[PDB]
Amino acid sequence: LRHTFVVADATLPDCPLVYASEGFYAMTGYGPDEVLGHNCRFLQGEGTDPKEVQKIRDAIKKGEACSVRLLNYRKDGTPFWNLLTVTPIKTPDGRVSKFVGVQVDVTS
Ligand SMILES: *[C@@]12=NC3=[C]C([C])=C([C])[C]=C3N([C][C]([O])[C]([O])[C]([O])[C]OP([O])([O])=O)C1=NC(=O)[N]C2=O
Repeated sequence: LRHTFVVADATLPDCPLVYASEGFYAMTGYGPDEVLGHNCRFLQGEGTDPKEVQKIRDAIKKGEACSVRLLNYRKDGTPFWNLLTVTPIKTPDGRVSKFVGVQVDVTS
C-alpha cells in the first residue's frame, strides 16, 4: 500500500504539521516551505465533503482516532481521493501531544 505519513503538533492549538514523509510532498505537489507549520486543511477544496471534514474536526477535539475519505487537491489544482487515518498520541498523563496521519491516494 503506497502511503504517506505526517505528524501534527497537538500542543499548538490548530494542529500544525511538523513532519511529512517524502511521499507526502511528492503526492501533493507542496514543499516543506508551504506545509510545515500549517494545518493540513489546505489540501481541501470545492468538492470536499463537509460532513467528512467535520468527523475529523470532532475526533481531534475528543482526542480519538478516526478515518475518513476526503477529496483533496494537489498544488496544481487537480483532485485526488485521500483515505485519511488520524491517530492521537498521548503522554503518560492521558494528554494528547501529537496526531499522526497516514494518507493513501485511493483514486485507484
Ligand atoms: C490531512 N491530513 C491530516 C493529518 C493529521 C495528523 C491531522 C491531525 C489532520 C489532517 N487533516 C485535516 C485538517 O488538519 C483538519 O483536521 C480538518 O480540516 C478538519 O478540521 P477543521 O478545523 O479544518 O474543520 C488532513 N486534511 C486533509 O484534507 N488532507 C490530509 O491529508
